Amino acid sequence: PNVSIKFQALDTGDNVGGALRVPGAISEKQLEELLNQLNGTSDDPVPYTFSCTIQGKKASDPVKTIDITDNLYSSLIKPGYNSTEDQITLLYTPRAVFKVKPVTRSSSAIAGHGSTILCSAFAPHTSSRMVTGAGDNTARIWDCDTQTPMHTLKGHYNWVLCVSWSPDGEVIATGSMDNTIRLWDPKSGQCLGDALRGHSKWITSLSWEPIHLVKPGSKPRLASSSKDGTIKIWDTVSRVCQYTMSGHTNSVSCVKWGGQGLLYSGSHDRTVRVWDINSQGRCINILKSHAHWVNHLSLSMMVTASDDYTMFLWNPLKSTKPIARMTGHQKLVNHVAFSPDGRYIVSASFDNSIKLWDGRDGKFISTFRGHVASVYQVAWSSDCRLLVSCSKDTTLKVWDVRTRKLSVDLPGHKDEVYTVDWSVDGKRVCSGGKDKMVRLWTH
Amino acid sequence: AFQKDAKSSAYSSRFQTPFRRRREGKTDYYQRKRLVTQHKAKYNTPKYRLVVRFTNKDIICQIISSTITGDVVLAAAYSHELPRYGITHGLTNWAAAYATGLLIARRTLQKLGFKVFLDIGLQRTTTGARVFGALKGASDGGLYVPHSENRFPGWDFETEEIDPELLRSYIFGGHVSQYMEELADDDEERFSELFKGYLADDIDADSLEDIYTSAHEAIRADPAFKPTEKKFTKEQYAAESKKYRQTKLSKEERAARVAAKIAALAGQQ
Repeated sequence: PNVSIKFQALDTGDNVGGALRVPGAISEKQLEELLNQLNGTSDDPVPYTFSCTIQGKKASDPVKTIDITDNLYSSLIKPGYNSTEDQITLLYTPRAVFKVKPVTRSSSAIAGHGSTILCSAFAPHTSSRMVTGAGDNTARIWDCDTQTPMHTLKGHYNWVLCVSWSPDGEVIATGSMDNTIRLWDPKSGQCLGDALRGHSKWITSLSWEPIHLVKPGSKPRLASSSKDGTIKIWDTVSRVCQYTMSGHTNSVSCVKWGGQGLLYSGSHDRTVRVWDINSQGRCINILKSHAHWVNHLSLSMMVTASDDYTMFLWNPLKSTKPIARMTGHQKLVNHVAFSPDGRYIVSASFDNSIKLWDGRDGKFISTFRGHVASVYQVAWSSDCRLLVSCSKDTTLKVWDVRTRKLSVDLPGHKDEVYTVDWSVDGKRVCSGGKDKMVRLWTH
Repeated sequence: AFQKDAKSSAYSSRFQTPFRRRREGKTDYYQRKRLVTQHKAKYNTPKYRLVVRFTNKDIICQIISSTITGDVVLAAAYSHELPRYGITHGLTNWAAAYATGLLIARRTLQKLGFKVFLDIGLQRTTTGARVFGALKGASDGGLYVPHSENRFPGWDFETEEIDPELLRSYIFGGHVSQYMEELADDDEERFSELFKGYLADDIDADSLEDIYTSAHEAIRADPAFKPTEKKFTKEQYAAESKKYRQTKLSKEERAARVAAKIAALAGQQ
């Protein structure tokens, strides 16, 4: 008994072709070793990960990877198709990296911002720095390691609604009700002198392209969205307003940039606008669809989550027509994590459920259940592998992406977790409740 | 000793000696029982203690487990390794305890691809003690070491509250620099006596936090434990050591010594 294999690439990335035959007895670990040899990537710690054979709505589970190939060949899900039963179909994509020994004493808490609110940033990787923003009108830079406050940035006239952090970690940006954004030096805790005026109303959201790949003529910029209904693109180094994007009737709740060339905005006027930031200031496309206010955005694909609890996926860059309408959540989806990550989207909703979606297919991979109340934030913590979600039920749970099963849950008596940031090593949670403390878990 | 003290046959005959490790004042068997013994239905599942011990100026962290033949070291780190990571002074302070503890966690947790309990030994549990420094480092390091916060410095007595601005300050040697500051303009008599080496290597205060801050980085970067090079073998150390160890006797030699003695001490000078 042998298998014929047919592998076709999924997503932009590696390409290879040629069927290859391997014996039937072989395990998944052996199948990848044969495939990777062909691909020309080595048999190093590179996992090379599989997804299979499109379908699995049925009575049964469909086609898991790890099942031995002779067993799959007989019975994929059905016995297969007419065109299978002869081949096995593999979609191959990297990530992903391992962390070993978990550990566990209770997280250090760092008290701060009295009873306050809204933003969190953790510079992933080397950066130990965590930045919390609050209605208290200040921001605080903290050490993930020490869990002591490095500094508090006390420039703003009022409440800080949003922030952006550069991977260097050296620059911090904030948006306040005072209607200005400020650029700060996280180490010094010194205002850049960067006070950016121009917005009339509160600066609700911002996305920053920390570094610009393109020639120095173009520099790093931050885009901001405001209640005023407009967005502005700012030069971090020289605090100037390069362009203003007008055209939104209602407040701009969410924006994505870093596109370095594409500005994506979601507003209360139930519209999603795609923009050409550079000297033009013109909105090339307006995505119409959402019955209600657009709360969240992801920009690979363009994905919008609305109050009308629908999520729309938008096709390639010029056409402006919707790929698919994802339904199923009951209420407002607070946040979604979408990326080039295999075109996989994870959405957190008020409905207290979280869903994993295949943006290409439109299929719902799975829904995570078990949280009591609305889901405030999420991250694909481990990677493709793990999803981390936070809720009112004071819980940050770790879930298995593949199974959609719940592995374990973090918090007890407290109030709630507003948001989370996750690094490979640790999790930072901003919590609120009567007695407050931000939590830093290490593993 | 004292003539009317002294010990009867009968005292000695019925004396029950305590263990040995107790006679040595080194083992609290009562606490050891409870640290070591495992749930009977988790069978051969070893119960690993993180042992933290302070000598007159070296810190010891071993991860240890038990066996009816003897205990068993999994991992060991000593604060005297810390020169390896850019730490040269005050290595029995709260921050060297933290550092060493982080070195212990990172090292073992490495060679493993982990739950563990604090063996404080005979240390008092005072709030701010540095045994608990070890603990923080092993815990910030990645181990699951079950513990509470009320023995870390900057624990408010008269309220259930931790000031972590303070506890950070200890991890990094902040109380040492602040003394080192304070001594730079109220007394340089003493500042040259203690804090001597800091002059001798030009490390004045303010930097102290960076030394440790990057001792941390250095550690996670390469925890894998360098044994000393050695210089002289097993055999030599042995041989030169036997130059200084008296060796017993034969009954025959002892026999002569008495016979010899009754030759002297006795037959009328």
